[PDB]
Amino acid sequence: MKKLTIGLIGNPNSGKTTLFNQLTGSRQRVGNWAGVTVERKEGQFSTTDHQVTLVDLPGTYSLTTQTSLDEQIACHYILSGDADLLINVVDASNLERNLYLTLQLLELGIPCIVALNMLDIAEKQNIRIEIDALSARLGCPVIPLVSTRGRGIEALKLAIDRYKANENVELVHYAQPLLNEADSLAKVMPSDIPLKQRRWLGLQMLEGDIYSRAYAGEASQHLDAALARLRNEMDDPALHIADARYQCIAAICDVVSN
Ligand SMILES: Nc1nc2c(ncn2[C@@H]2O[C@H](COP(=O)(O)OP(=O)(O)O)[C@@H](O)[C@H]2O)c(=O)[nH]1
Repeated sequence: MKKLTIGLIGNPNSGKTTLFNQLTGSRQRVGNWAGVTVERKEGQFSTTDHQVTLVDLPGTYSLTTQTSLDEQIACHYILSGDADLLINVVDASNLERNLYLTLQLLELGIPCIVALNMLDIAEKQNIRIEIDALSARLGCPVIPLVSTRGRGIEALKLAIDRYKANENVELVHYAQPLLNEADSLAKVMPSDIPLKQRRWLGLQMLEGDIYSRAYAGEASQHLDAALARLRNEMDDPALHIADARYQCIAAICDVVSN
């Protein structure tokens, strides 16, 4: 039977293993990622409507590439198109740090559900999150979990059964020239890669990500000239990409967290 395929992704020590184990139980297998010794781990569970294959991905701060294997493994999987959606396990006690990865996933346009974990930890650090406010800004569902107790697991399963395209909201606000160059690069990348993904790959190349150049086909030959123009228009275009992301996250966090 064709199963619904979900990628489980989050920072290290966010409750991803614990969430995975509560969801799949004994119904899991362990192997290795193709051509490396890093453990690949997946399992099974059901919701009301769906039979799910849950693929645990290695913990990572980001999808940007002495960049660990975990990170390239996670990014390569997200970019494959194998998953129908992702569950982004976010540690509510370190929200701003954890949202770097979330934004990366949201800019790629993959259907996403945020599992907001470590809520008790947030609580007793005197922080609470405005959950719908965060959902409104992310353009995707935000489901609160205390996953060691199994709290919100039913609500997470309910959200899987309602999965749909993220709201294509504006997130990071890049200077227009960076967007114009990302688009020029996008235009000449392989036609079968979705547009949002080609535009993401383009911004990553401009930022200095080397792995991304391998997806970009002949965009790779145009990159030096794109960077020549931007250096004439601004100080450190790559730093501007980065600050744009961090401004975005910080502004979200100001409103959502207290
Ligand atoms: N307080 C609390 N602890 C949690 C929660 N989820 C996981 N943990 C614990 O935090 C530690 C790290 O969790 P783990 O699932 O191993 O994280 P992973 O690296 O992302 O796979 C473990 O001891 C878990 O039992 C949660 O929602 N609340």
